[PDB]
Amino acid sequence: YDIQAWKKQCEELLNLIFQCEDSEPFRQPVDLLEYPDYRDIIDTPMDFATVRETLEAGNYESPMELCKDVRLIFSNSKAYTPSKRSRIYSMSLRLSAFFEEHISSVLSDYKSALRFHKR
Ligand SMILES: O=C(O)c1scc2c1OCCO2
Repeated sequence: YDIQAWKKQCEELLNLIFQCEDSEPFRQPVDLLEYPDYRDIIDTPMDFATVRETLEAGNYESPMELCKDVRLIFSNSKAYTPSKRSRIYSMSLRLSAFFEEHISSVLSDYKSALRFHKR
């Protein structure tokens, strides 16, 4: 029932993601010199360093907000990919499964703790 526990749990999950080779294309903002049409397809770029910095700045109020930004990294990869068999998109799918598998309990514990607070 710790309402604040999600933050360190998300920090640790981000550390695991950064160690994962599958996160390499997503660690920093997509290089617009390497992909000049990126902003023609993608309205809101997102990457893991931006997620970590937002968390560390105290700019997420809940793990659901962090989850929305991480999911945006994956949906941007899906929208930008020229193929569902592309290398970078395939890395995003594996990383998304890993993230969803690990974020589930963080969200559940947070929601449980908030419900206990409001009881
Ligand atoms: O070049 C590709 O196949 C892909 S698939 C997703 C991407 C990307 O390149 C830039 C980052 O997002």
